[PDB]
Amino acid sequence: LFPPQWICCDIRYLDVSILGKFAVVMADPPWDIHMELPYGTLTDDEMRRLNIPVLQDDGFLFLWVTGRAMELGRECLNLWGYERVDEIIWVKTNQLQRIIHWLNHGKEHCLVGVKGNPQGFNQGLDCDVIVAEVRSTSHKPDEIYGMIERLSPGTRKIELFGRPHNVQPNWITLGNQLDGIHLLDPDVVARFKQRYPDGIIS
Amino acid sequence: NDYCQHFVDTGHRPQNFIRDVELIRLKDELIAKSNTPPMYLQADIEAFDIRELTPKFDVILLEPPLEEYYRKCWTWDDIMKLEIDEIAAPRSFIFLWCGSGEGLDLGRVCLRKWGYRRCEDICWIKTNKNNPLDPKAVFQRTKEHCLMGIKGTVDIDLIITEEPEIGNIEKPVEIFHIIEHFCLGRRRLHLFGRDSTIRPGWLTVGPTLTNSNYNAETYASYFSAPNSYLTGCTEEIERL
Ligand SMILES: Nc1ncnc2c1ncn2[C@@H]1O[C@H](CNCCNc2ncnc3c2ncn3[C@@H]2O[C@@H](CO)[C@@H](O)[C@H]2O)[C@@H](O)[C@H]1O
Ligand SMILES: [Mg+2]
Repeated sequence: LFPPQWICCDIRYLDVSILGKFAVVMADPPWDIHMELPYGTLTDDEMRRLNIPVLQDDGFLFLWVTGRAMELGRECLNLWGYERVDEIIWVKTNQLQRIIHWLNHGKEHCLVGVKGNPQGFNQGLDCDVIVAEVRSTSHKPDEIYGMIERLSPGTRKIELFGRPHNVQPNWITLGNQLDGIHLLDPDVVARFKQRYPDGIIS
Repeated sequence: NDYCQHFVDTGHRPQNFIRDVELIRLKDELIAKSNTPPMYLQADIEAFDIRELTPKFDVILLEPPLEEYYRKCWTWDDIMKLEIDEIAAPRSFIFLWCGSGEGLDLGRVCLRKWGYRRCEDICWIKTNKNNPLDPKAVFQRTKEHCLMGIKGTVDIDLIITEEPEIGNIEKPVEIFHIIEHFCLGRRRLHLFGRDSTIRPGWLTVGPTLTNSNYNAETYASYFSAPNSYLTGCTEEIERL
């Protein structure tokens, strides 16, 4: 069911097996980098224990990383059964196309992992650099969804740790700052009602 | 404006539309004064005992000829068997050119294998304003990564230049400016440099060098007291 769908939940406890299989997985996880943090974070073990492996048979993972999560993200990516085959760089500009410990950071990284053998994807249409303006804090650019749609048009996709602005057609967004549960795909709706007759994750 | 869409339409890479490419020039001048004379040595590094390279270095810049630069090549197998930890100073830094493929993973193993942790990921973004694939590639690769590692206790992490002509494997000389502006020490080693990369303040060692002038004793003499701990960014120490 093409229109946006989402599930407010704690992704640690949600039984993601009810959601089926996706051509693309994207995540912008709340990595525990050594800081106070304006939001809540996931420990390295919770990140490792996420049940990503059930979400795909053949397809691509997009995984935002920063700081020491450039290494931890690679660990998670490999533990979950993916091979890192590409790495997208978003160059952060202002409205005038100028770029915003040892060096100042003009960019954020997005690891691209493959699992299985995806077939019928349009590999090579886009290039691995995004130039796009910063929006709110920890707000990734919209251009990633068009890149992902040209790569795998019309397939089901799932985003983890998304926020309300992340909800898109063809995507199921999970996150704990979404508003409630909006589900339209009848297969998903059925399995959700079965797993959660009273509509609560614990 | 969606520059990803635009590249799909026109072939102009999104980085083609980045603009803007007191004074840090006194700093460049202090760097230039404290620079040791250029020293260089032809060495076939596979067959070489790098322990002969002394003293131990404050900075190592490592630029192995990857097969992927050509479309003797060094595989990551060969690279991670280099005994870099035997010539690095207990507190020191490495800058490792990793390419854009498996090098982004195997280069991190190398850094860890030699005792470093990565503190920066410097990206060389290549524009194609003048001319608008690996089987596993999902996207067109338009950049290379130079990983920065540290061991022991003004600039941005992006270099933007036009894609060099096919067959040209040189890396942007801007990498030297970034390194030297960090003021990390004066023993600087460039492994797999060339005649065209030789540069004041650096020891260059590579197989294609046509001449050598390296002498370990002469080289160590540049850092004997009172100069042992200079950062490379300060005034020289006065003599007689
Ligand atoms: N067990 C879990 N299960 C499911 N989702 C989880 C989760 N544990 C964390 N999440 C959710 O994963 C998302 C992680 N996204 C990474 C991007 N980073 C930011 N995310 C959100 N707000 C931010 C961010 N950076 C600055 N802010 C500012 O602070 C806020 C409050 O002050 C707000 O006002 C912003 O403006 C996030 O939604 C988490 O809640
Ligand atoms: Mg050894």
